[PDB]
Parts: sequence; C-alpha cells; structure tokens
Amino acid sequence: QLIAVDEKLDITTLTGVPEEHIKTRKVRIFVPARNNMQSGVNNTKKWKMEFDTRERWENPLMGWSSTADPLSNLVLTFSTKEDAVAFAEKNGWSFDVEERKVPKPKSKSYGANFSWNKRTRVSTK
Amino acid sequence: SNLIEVFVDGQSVMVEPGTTVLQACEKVGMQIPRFCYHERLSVAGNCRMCLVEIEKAPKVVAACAMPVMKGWNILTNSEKSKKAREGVMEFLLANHPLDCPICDQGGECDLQDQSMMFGSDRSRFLEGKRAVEDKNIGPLVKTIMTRCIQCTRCIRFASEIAGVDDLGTTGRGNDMQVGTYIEKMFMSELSGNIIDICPVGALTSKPYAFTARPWETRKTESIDVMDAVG
Amino acid sequence: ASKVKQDMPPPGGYGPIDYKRNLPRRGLS
Amino acid sequence: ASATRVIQLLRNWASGRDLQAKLQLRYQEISKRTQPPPKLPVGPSHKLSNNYYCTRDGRREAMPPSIVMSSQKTEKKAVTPAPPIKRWELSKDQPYL
Amino acid sequence: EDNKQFFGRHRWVIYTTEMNGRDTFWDVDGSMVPPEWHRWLHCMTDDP
Amino acid sequence: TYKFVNMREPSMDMKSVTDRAAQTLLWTELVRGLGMTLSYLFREPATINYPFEKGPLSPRFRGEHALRRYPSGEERCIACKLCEAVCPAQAITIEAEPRADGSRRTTRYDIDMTKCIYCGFCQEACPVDAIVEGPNFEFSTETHEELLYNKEKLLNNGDKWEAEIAANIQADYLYR
Amino acid sequence: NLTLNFGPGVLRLVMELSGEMVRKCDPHIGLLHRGTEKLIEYKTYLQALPYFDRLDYVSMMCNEQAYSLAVEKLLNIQPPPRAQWIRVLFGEITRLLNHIMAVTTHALDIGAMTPFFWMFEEREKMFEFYERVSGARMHAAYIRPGGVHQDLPLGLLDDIYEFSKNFSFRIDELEEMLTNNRIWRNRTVDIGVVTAEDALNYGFSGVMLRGSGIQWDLRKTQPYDVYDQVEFDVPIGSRGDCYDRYLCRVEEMRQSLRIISQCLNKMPPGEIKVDDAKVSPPKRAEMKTSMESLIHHFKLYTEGYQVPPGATYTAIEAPKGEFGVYLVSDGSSRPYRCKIKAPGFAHLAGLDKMSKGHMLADVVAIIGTQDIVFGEVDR
Amino acid sequence: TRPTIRPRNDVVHKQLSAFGQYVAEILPKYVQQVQVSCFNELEIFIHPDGVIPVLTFLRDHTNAQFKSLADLTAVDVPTRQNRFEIVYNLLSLRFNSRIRVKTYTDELTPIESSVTVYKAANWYEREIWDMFGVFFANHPDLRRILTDYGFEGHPFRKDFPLSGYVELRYDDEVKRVVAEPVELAQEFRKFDLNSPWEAFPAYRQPPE
Amino acid sequence: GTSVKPIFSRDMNEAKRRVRELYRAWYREVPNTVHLFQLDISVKQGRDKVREMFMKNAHVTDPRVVDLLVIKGKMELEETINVWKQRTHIMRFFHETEAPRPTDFLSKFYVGHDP
Amino acid sequence: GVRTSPTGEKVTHTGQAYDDGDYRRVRFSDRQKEVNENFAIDLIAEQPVSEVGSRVISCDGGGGALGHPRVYINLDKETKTGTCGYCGLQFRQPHH
Amino acid sequence: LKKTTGLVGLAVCETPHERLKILYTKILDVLGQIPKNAAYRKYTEQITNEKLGMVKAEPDVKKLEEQLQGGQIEEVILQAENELSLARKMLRWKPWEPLVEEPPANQWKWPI
Ligand code: SF4
Ligand code: SF4
Ligand code: SF4
Ligand code: SF4
Ligand code: FES
Ligand SMILES: [Mg+2]
Ligand SMILES: [Zn+2]
Repeated sequence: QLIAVDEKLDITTLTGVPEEHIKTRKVRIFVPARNNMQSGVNNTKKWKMEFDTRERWENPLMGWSSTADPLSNLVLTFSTKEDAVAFAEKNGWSFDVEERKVPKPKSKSYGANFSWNKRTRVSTK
Repeated sequence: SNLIEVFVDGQSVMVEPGTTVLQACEKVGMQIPRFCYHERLSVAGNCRMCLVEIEKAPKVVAACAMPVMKGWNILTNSEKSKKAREGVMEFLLANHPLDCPICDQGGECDLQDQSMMFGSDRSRFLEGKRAVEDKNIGPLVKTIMTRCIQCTRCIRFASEIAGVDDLGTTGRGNDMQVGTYIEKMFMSELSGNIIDICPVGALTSKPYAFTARPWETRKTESIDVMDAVG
Repeated sequence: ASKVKQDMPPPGGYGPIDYKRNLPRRGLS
Repeated sequence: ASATRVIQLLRNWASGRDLQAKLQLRYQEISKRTQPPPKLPVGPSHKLSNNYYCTRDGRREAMPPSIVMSSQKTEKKAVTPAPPIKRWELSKDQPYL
Repeated sequence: EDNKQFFGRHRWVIYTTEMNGRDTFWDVDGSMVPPEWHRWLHCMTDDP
Repeated sequence: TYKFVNMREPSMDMKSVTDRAAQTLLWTELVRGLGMTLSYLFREPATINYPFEKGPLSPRFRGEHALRRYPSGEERCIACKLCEAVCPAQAITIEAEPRADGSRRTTRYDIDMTKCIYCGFCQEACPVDAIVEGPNFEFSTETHEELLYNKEKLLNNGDKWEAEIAANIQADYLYR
Repeated sequence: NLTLNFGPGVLRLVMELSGEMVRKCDPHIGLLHRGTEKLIEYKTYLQALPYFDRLDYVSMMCNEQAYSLAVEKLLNIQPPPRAQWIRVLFGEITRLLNHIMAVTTHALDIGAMTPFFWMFEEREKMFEFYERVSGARMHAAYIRPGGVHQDLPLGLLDDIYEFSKNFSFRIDELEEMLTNNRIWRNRTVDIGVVTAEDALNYGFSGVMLRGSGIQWDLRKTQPYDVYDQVEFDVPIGSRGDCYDRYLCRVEEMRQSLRIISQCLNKMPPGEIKVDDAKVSPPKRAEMKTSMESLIHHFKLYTEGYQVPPGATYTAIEAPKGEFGVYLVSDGSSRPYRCKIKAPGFAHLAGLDKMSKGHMLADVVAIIGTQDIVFGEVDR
Repeated sequence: TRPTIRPRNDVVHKQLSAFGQYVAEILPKYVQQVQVSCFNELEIFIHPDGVIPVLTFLRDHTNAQFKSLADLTAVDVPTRQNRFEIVYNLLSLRFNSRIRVKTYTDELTPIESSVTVYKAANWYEREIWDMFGVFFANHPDLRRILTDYGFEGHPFRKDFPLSGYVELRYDDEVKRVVAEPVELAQEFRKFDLNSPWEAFPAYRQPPE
Repeated sequence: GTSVKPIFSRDMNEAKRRVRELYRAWYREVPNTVHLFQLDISVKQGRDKVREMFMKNAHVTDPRVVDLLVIKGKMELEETINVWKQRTHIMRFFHETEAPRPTDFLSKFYVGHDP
Repeated sequence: GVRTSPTGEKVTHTGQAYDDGDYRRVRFSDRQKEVNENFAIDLIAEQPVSEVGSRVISCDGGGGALGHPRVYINLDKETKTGTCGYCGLQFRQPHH
Repeated sequence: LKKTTGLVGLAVCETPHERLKILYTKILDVLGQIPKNAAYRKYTEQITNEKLGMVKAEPDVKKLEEQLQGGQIEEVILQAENELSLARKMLRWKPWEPLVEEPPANQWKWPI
C-alpha cells in the first residue's frame, strides 16, 4: 500500500509557473526587522519569504508605476525557518536564509540614575 | 544559581536579580505598553503606561522601573491593570491635538496603536486643549510640540547617546515644555535618531515631510555605504 | 434641549396591508 | 389619474378589479423631497461615567475553541447533536391555497 | 412643473436652442442643465 | 407554520366536470388573460420623457467624483491618503509634498474611473470633506483615456458642481 | 444521438440528444469567474464587503447580511435592534426584487413577456428605496458588519408603506396572467420533478427543497437578527415540479409583504451601528471634535479592525436558497480565507439529473426554475 | 455583558460537546480531535483514511443523520507539511444542527472522492481540483470547472500571484485572441497594514 | 522509510507505460485536431509540439508526479477532442505573437536589467 | 494664478509643464490641456489675518461639523502668525 | 389510511409496524456480529431497543409517530433502512480499532 520511494520532493512541473520565474528568481527567507518608528514587536514573530525586486518604470500616460514581473507582491508566512526552507526547495526556488535577530537582554537599574561616583548619574530627568 | 522564580499570569519563569517586571513579562512573550521606556535609554518612569497589578498587592507598579521580587505573580491582563491603562491613555489624549490626517506619524504612531489596543474608544473631555509654540532645531528635525507627550526620550538620548546636553524641560505642571529655551540647532551626527525614538509626530523628518504613508512603503533590508561601519 | 427626531412609524401604526391572493370568479355556469 | 369615466369602467370590467383604489403610478401621496433635519440619538455607550471599555469589549471575550477528546493526550446513554425538531403547524390563517 | 402628473412627469425642462457654441435646436442632452436646476429637476430638493 | 400551494382536490360531481369541460372547450381562462392585457392597454403608461424629464434621485446619490475647497478658495484636501488607503479597487493614486508656503497639499491626485466601483468609501473616509461623489451621472465618453481623471479634472468638477454638492451635503450631513 | 454545444445570463451547455429526448446535459461554467475569493484575501473586511453585492447581483442586500453576520460572529459583537429591524425589512424587500426577477424571467423565457414590464416598474420603485437609503440603486454596500451605514431618511417608511399596500394587486395581475393559464401549466406541470431524498442528497436548498414537500426554512429553523419576532407562513409544494416552485415563489412574495408590514409597524428607535468605535466608525462630528474618535476613524479606515482568529460557517435563508460563507480569520484585519457557498452551484450541478428524459425546450424551464444567477455560481 | 456584546448559549455548547464526544467514541479509528468554538460550532478533525466512513456515519446514523452537504472546500496553509486542509460542512434537518469535518492532504496524496456519500460533492471536489490541485480518487469525471481551458496552475494556492502569469488580448496579425505574459500599466499597490502591539492576549503563542 | 500512498502507479515502469499510452493517444489525435480546428500548422509540426511538451517533463523521477502529469495531459486531450477548446487555445502552444527572447549575455545586458 | 511656459503651455498649480523636447506634448494637439485656473495658494494668501486678543485660538474651518477637525493654535511667537494646519487661515495677537 | 405523505418519492406504507419490527430485528442481528466492547454496537443497540419497544407497545400509528419523535412513519422506516446499511458497512470498516496514526506535529495549529 506504500511505495517507499527515496527522492527529494519536486513539484515544479505541476505548479504551472513559467520557466524563467523558477530558475532566475532568488527568494529571501527572513524574520522582518522591527519598524524603528514604533516599539511594538508583534510584527517580528513569523518568518517571511519574498522574491527579488525587479524593474519598475513609469507609465507614459498618467506617470503610474508599471511592472512586468508577476511575483512582485508575493510574500509568504511561515512558522519556522525549516518550513520556509522546505517550501522553497520543493518549489525549486533558490533561496537566501537570514538568521533571526533577537534583541539581547539588558541590565536596567533605575537607581543607577542617581549614582554616587559612576558616570551613569543623569543631569536631568 | 542566582536565578529567582517569578510568575507571569501564573506561569513560572526564572529571572536574574535586578530584572524588572517589564523584562519578566518580555521573557514570556507579553509586551507591556510603554511610552517613556526605551531599552537603550535610562529608566524614566513618567508616562505611567506600564502600570500593572501584582497579585495580593493593592497598588499597581510601574513595570519599566520596578525590580521583580521572588514569588510575585504579575497579572498583565487583570481588570486593575486594564483600567490603569485606560486612565493613562485618557490623560495622554486629553490635550493631544486632532492632527492625525496632517501628522506624518499617522500609520506609524505608538500613541494611535496603543490607544486602539489598550485605551478607550471615546472621549469625555469637554474642555479646551493647550497649544505650545514650535521650536527650531535645524533643517533635519521638524518640530511640532503640541503633539509632544513629554516622555523625555529625546532628552535622554541627547544626553546619554549623543553626548549633547542642549535639550531639556522648562516650566512646571501642564505648561512644562520640551526644548532648548534659546534659539539653537541640535546639530550632531546622531541628531536624526530622535525622530525614531519620539513615539509621536512631535519630532519628524523634515525632508521626508508629507511625502508618504507607512502602509504604502516597501521595505528593503540593506546596508549603508556612507562609511565603513556597515 | 431638542428631542430626538428619526424616521419612525406614525402613532397607532400603519393601516393594514393586503397580501392574500385575490382571483375573483366572474360567474357563469 | 386623468382618465375618463368610461375608460375607467372599461378597464375595471376588463381586469375584473377596481383599479382606482390601488394605482401603480405615484402621486401627491408620496413624501416631500425636502424634509426637516433629523436628530439621530446616541447609543448606550455615550455615558460619562461607569463606562470603562474593558467591561464592554466583545472582541476580547473571544477565546480559542474548547477542546474535547484530544487524541494525543458507566451507563453512557446515547446522545444526539440537538433535540429532534418539532413538526410544524398548519397555518390557521390560510392553510390551503 | 405640473403637480397633477405622476411622479417623474411632474417637472420638465424645455432646452435652449443655442448653448455655449452649438446649435442645440435638435441636439439636446441631459448635461446642458446647470447644477442648481439639476438638483431641482432630479427631485433632490423641492425648492427651485 | 406552513402552507400548501397545490393541495386542492377537484370536485367530481357532474356540474363541476361540466364547468371544467366548458373551460377546456370555450377557452375561458385565456379570455380572462386577454381581458387583463386589454385593461392594461387603457391605463396611463409609466414612461417618462427623457431627457426632458429625469428619474428621481436622493441627496445621498453618488455620482462623478469632485474635489471641494473652502469658501476662501483653498482646497480642502490635505493629502492624508485615507481615501487612497480605503479604496476597495485601488482606484486612487496620490502624491504629496510641502507647498511653497509650507502647506500639506497634493501634487498628484488621480482617480481611475474605469477601476472605480462608486462605493463612496472615499468620501466617508475623508476627514475634511475634500473628496465627494457628486450628483452628476451623465459623463459618458468616446475614449478610455478621458476617464482617467487627474487632479485638475477633479478640481474643475468641484468648481463646476459645488453649488449642488454643498446643497446635498447640507441636506444629508446630519445623518453622517 | 446528436451533440449540440449551445454556447454564449451567460451559459454554455453541451447536450447529447436521442431524437427529441435530452440524454445528457453538461453545463460548462466559469465564463464569469473573476476570482472573488482570492481577491478578498488582499482586502480588509470593510474593503471585502462590496464583493458580496456583486456575488448574487439580483439580491444584493441579502449577501451583505450574510457576510455581516459571519464577521459579527467572529467579532463576538451584536448589532443594535434598530439595525436588525432595518436589515430584515430590506432583506424582505430584496426577496421581492429577486422573486420578481426570477418569476418574470422564467415567464419571459417561456415566451410570456408582459409581466416582465409590469413588475419591473415595481422593481424600479424598490431601486428607488435602495438609492434613497444608500445612494446606489443596486450595488448598495448598506449592510455592514456592525449594523447599517446610515439611518433611514425622515420620509422613507411612509413611502415604503405606500408602495407595499398596492403590490398585492400586482401579484394578483401576474397570477391572472400565469397561474391558471393552460399553456403555462403545460409548460411547467410535471417538468423537472425531483424527489425529497434526491434534493437532500444533491445539496439543494430553499424552494428547490420546499417544492418537494420538505418543511425547511432557515428563517424558521435557524433564525438570525429578528426573524423570530415576525410571523409568516412557509409555502410548501406537493409534486416537486416547476409549477409548484412557481406557486411557492408567488406565495413567498405575499409572505414577504406580510413580514414587511410587521417590520414597518414595529421599527424601534435607537442607534444604527454598534456603539463600539473599535469596530464601527464614529460619527463625523465626533471624529472632528474628539481625539479618540479621530484616532479610531483613522485606524478603522486605514488598517481596519482586527478579527480574532477562528473559522465560522454562517448561512442565511437567501431568496435563491441557503447562502453561506466559510470565513477564516488569522487574527489580522484581512481575512485569511473566504469561501462563498452559493445555492445555484448545487442547483446547476443537479440540472443534469433534473432534465433526464425531457424535451430540449424543457431545459429552459428547468434552468428558469432553478433560479440561476451566474455571478454567484462562478464567483 | 452589555448590549454591544454577542450573547452566549451554554445549552447548545453542552449539546455540541456531548455529541462530539459521542462521535469520537464511536469512531476512534479516524477521529484525531474534537473542538467546539465559543460561538457554538462543532468541528471534528479526522485522518484522511476516514473520509468515506465518517461522512457515511454522519449521514446514516439514526442519532446523527446529517443528510445535507452545505459546502466542501479547501484551505491552503504553506507552512504545514500537509499543505491543504479539506473542510466538509454538513447539516442535519432532523436535529436542526450543523457539523464540520476537517482532514488534510499534500500536493501528491489523493483524497477519496465522496460522491457516493453526497452527490453534491461532485462539483465541489472539481472546484477544489481546479483551485488547489488536490486530486480526488474515483471521481466520476474530474476536470477544471472554473478556469479557462488550458489554464496552467491553481490560482487559490497562496504562492500563486494575484494577477497570474498570462493575460489575453486580440491580435490582428493572427486575427485571434492571444495570451502573453502579464504587464500592468499600474502595479497593484501592496499595503502593509498589520500593526505591532498585538490585539488579542487570549491567542498569544508561547515564545519557544 | 519515506513511504507514501500511490496515485496510480507503484513504480516508474507503470508510470512510463501510462506515459506511452497518453503519447499514443495524442499522436493519433493530432491530424484530426489539425483538420477540425482549421489550423494553418502542419501535422508534422503539431506532433513536434506534442513531442516537445512531453520532453519538457523528461527529468521527473517521481512516479506520483509522473501520473499527475499524465492525468493533466489526459484532461488536456479530453478538452481538445471534445472541441471544448477553441482555435486560440490550441494555438497558445506556439506563442506566435511573442517576439523571441535572446539568451546570450550581451543581448540581455543591452535590453535591460532582467537576467 | 496660471502662468505660461516658454513653449506655450499653461503651467498648472503643481508647476508641471512638458519640456521643449518632450514628445508627450503630442497628446495635446487638436485638443486642450486641462488646467485649473483657481490656484489655492494665491487664494488663501488673500485672506486677511484675524486679530484675536487670546493666547490660544481654536479653528475648525467654519461651518461647524462641515469643516475640518478642531485644532488649537498658539500665538506666543510675535515674529510670525499662527496658521491652521488644515485650512490655512492666519491668526495674530494685537501687537502694540 | 392516509395518502400522500407529502414528500415527493416517499410512498405511503401500509402496515408499517411489521416493517419496522423486521428492520429493527435485522439491525440487531447485524449488530450482534460487532465486538461487544465497540461503542457503535452498544449505542445502536440501545437506540434500536428503545425504538422497537416503543413500536411494540403502541398500535395506533399517530401515537407511534408522536412517541418516536421522527414523524411520518415512512421516513422512520427509511431511517431504519439507512441504519441497517450503515451497520453492515461499519461491520466491514471496523472503526472501533485504535487510531491509524497521529497527524504531524502542528497539523491543526491555528493561527499559523
Ligand atoms: S502623533 Fe499620533 S495621535 Fe498624535 S496626531 Fe500624529 S498620528 Fe495622531
Ligand atoms: S518631543 Fe517626542 S521624544 Fe521628546 S519628550 Fe516630546 S514626545 Fe518625548
Ligand atoms: S467610490 Fe469607492 S472605488 Fe471609487 S474611488 Fe471612492 S473608494 Fe475608490
Ligand atoms: S481627499 Fe480627503 S481622504 Fe483623500 S487624501 Fe485628501 S484629505 Fe485625505
Ligand atoms: S513605560 Fe514605565 S512609566 Fe513609562
Ligand atoms: Mg516621531
Ligand atoms: Zn482652519
């Protein structure tokens, strides 16, 4: 009832993607960096897969922004790095993986503001 | 070792001595609301948005400044802490100007988002608001001080990171204002960063003014080449 | 001061509305 | 309707109904196209006190679904998903068309 | 206007024969009505 | 409660059978339908005399878009991009910069009228009543290009329709 | 055995006939597939609302209500009572519009074209009601997931009452044209008979069930809004053919008039959207006077409200049958998945069985009695 | 809870929980999980092998008799090893109840067709095959139902682009409609709307 | 391990048998398709197109992928034989309106930034 | 405040005009270029500065709820005048 | 005797007590071959025994329809036939056996 065939998964021939949008693309798998304008960290929880930026030009009428690559807006979400890597490999996309950046824990001390001899003593508050 | 045991919503977590309530909540994955606290700056404790209830304690404590004690059960989502958050947000919004459509920090405002997530949905403020005059600190940072919430992040950054002590507060009470008290440009190689640390549209980028909204922008993660720091 | 004014039915409600089928027999054996 | 009496009688006889009582063309019986201003009252949350949002927060009372019978972790009368539906009544207003 | 006609036929316009630059003796169209008479003619208001 | 639509049993007495036979042979119900049509011929038609007469409309009706301005003559739009954000069809394109006097104003405000669904979400998202959907609906065109409105076209539409637009807003704003 | 491809609402139909008999009927659809369900994933919930107007175009108000009910269930909120009463009133008006469209078209295809005009005058009046309440005649977007967008104008109830007290005569004229006509009965009686068991197994709903004698109606069995506060009867067929379904539809219109009367007499006062500014936008004056109202307006019109994670299947008793939405939220302000369930999909899938052993001209009658609108079927 | 909050119904919650436990007890071979949502909706997560039995049971058991198939659809979740989840919504008129049955599959594993249980499934599975590429074994005639003839790919997959890969126009040189790679005069504007500052603490995930 | 459920074929040999059967069916169908749709191509180049489409997938070594491709090809043949396709659908295999894309480095460098 | 480009085209309020060698000008031949003649910057520059004896003043653009959100403007700086961020009206304290 | 049960395709059943008794006896016979500890066997035997006892103690048809809570004794007969067919297919399927296999680690985790 089981084949037990040994080969890496490959579904490129079944997805209908054109040839030049498989081998020429370079996906990036990363945890998005926090927007520095805000302190909330809820946007840095999941992994993202996104494609490489292609040409954008000006529409001769209306001066709008025109594109020719169909994957310009494609972003996928993943729970772990391994899941995204597996998806990319089974879809035949060359990928670059960036390790997650976590802000290291810090030593905070309110009393250090009023130091007797150290430089941590603040001049205003 | 020296790790002590504390509880966040009844969940045990081991922390180093000197860890504050805010970092203890961070270790479990809960982010306490804040306006004046920054990881890279000295602790201020003035915005009172981080107030949280300790179990079997009648008074809420400031999570950003209070070191956690052994056996403490921090109740991040209790009714007392939620009411404290609503009251603090109401006070913060009482005198805030209705500038969201013209404010550059529209879709990137910690005030807006924390009002939507932790504050009330209406106002009962029937008075008139205060207005302060703007300050000129150069051609890089645009200043609209009516939007200022007096978190003092800019002052702490200028004094501690940039090494420049030209920023401060003048006056007392409701009319205390953040500025220089003299016409003077805050010009240093790190001056633009006070735009990022400011949670509101009080300090904005001047060359970037009115050009885009945050939800439109595509973010490309890249490297600077203006020097060899990378 | 001023009272509430929105679109409301008149006091006592509306008049009855016919809905039953009416297919009269003209009459001839 | 500006219809002659003879034509009204002829159309009434042809249709078999009295047309004048229920006309399909609108006339002065409709409302004026200029109306007084409204007032539009406010909802139940417009109070000045005892109105904390945490006590009327519907979205924050939603919870993840209750788990019964996770596989990874007595007489016993049989049960049905819901009680058998009661049969309908035969419309003692006009039971048959 | 004529209030004795049914709703829709109780207000009407007779178009001018010479608008800005064209002979509109035969070639009339709805866009020749100015906005105020447009509001009156479409029964958006009862006041001319 | 429920009702039966077709649960009647025909009578089988001689009189009823003869009545049904008379209907079958003399075509009675067809004559009834002819009478209904004849009665409809003699009543007043419901046709209106377009374009001399127009169909009724409401102050809430949404037509061609317009950009309004203040009574002083300065435009109301301050380039917040809320209408662009809410547009379900992505039919609005906005670009903005500080003006020569420092004002927050648009340099580009385009509406693709062939992508617009005329939902009116833009005019209700607007905080300053700058973009509205005005009463005009007779703006058909001979080419696709003239339906790609820029800021100049929308400002011209506002200056053209402001009287009626302001009257409609005065009529309907207490409901908003 | 000859094969004919009746190509291009818009429908392609490949049939094999043995003489006059229809041996096989195969509908090819997708001529109006616009990819609504994929497009919804790129919109906020408010931005996704107007697609439901275009799903089943004949009855726009009902789709709005179904979508709003699904979103409200996922949000754990409820609309105010006046909003619910307005929703039910306009749903019954919507039902009348759909029924007039279905009945007249069925008659027109059958070759009787007079009642199409007669009742499209009434359809125009109901379009006027739509436009006065929302500003649009047919693609309304009036019913929102917090209630309704705007309150009724000060003279709308009186005009609705004036319209509704004359409509029964129009239905009587339509019946005079149709119900006892021998040609109409010969065209409809004993055509497309479906058994109760087959109707249940094939996924039929609405009149397509009730024509076979199945006593089922979502407004009675699983009431939504205030349908448990109104009184009406559910017409039931006895032979499962086109004639019984036509009678059921005609009877349903009369019942809708009854419900509309009750809604008019019992319209309550109060607000029209939920008093929760994190879901429903505030009033314009509040937005221009209060800081919180302005912030909530900004956020609700830029990001939209977040819906807690979870999936629901919400169905309502639509004019064409059971209309449903399977909505999956991942916790953000954009739906993760929105599967639209259309009654016409299953009805057209059953057309093949329904047309077995009939004339070619009976296929038109069966398609007319299935009440098929292409936009909902293809999505 | 005040008028703005949806009221709860504990009676239906208890009934649905009891019936879920009942179903899980009767078919332990296939039922992997049973859940009831806070708005009283019952879902049963099963192994793919049990599609025909479980459905048959839910259709034919005297205490269940869910005789109506309201909807059958699929959901694409790329992060899962089994990419697609298959959802059956069933309605019981006898007990005025609804149930949901969930299973899973990947790109290559077929799922048993359920046309023998419900005729209504015939088109639904076809649509799934068109939109997600899930193959149904022993389907009477499986083929595309919604896309154009010769269309490549499955649009409802998450990785499928919104505008697709080809577009159509009329060419006068060949006097016919032709298909060419997509080129937009205005690119679709991607909006980043998700805010930081999480909204619902009750759905917070462990930080691992 | 790595045990998976079959679709139609247990090993590659059955898959190739199915592939050959589908190829025979397409080869037989080509002339009738050329005549019925009034195509201006020849039978030879139509069969060359069939061969090229088959050879595009020659690198597949997974029997499940192979018989899924066979299922899709059989669906395509079903569409062609029953004349559900139009002339445009058949002619889409040839890309007659697309200008050729050069492959060498210099041409790609000249036309733009796209590799 | 419409001006004229050296080529001959009207310069819009945004300051746009095709340069001399720009081919896109061909779109305006046998047709016209849509230009709004009412320049908002000039029109708002014509409004007189309001004289108010208050340190802080509120502006809503006029018309009540038909204006813009109400904002408060400080008039402590005597060198300049307070300007509304929505409407552009100017306010000033009575110096001397 | 009544006519026209009201459901298209559902014939009026004359003498329904005997048909119900035969169907319930056949159902119990089939259930006897299922293992004694299987939940389906015990539950279906309990339901069938209740229904058989209720049909044996009520000769009046309408009272039987009210007691059975299914109504229209013809569809009660139809549901009994469906239960018999399901019982045979379940004796074939053997769903009382332990679970075939667990799902992957995070197959059902939502969100993400
Ligand atoms: S700082 Fe934030 S809340 Fe204040 S006006 Fe700007 S966007 Fe609005
Ligand atoms: S200007 Fe900004 S950073 Fe400085 S105190 Fe005010 S709100 Fe804080
Ligand atoms: S009416 Fe709707 S679709 Fe049209 S521009 Fe406004 S928001 Fe966009
Ligand atoms: S038209 Fe209104 S909503 Fe749109 S950018 Fe201008 S001010 Fe903002
Ligand atoms: S964040 Fe702690 S008081 Fe401000
Ligand atoms: Mg800032
Ligand atoms: Zn102003």
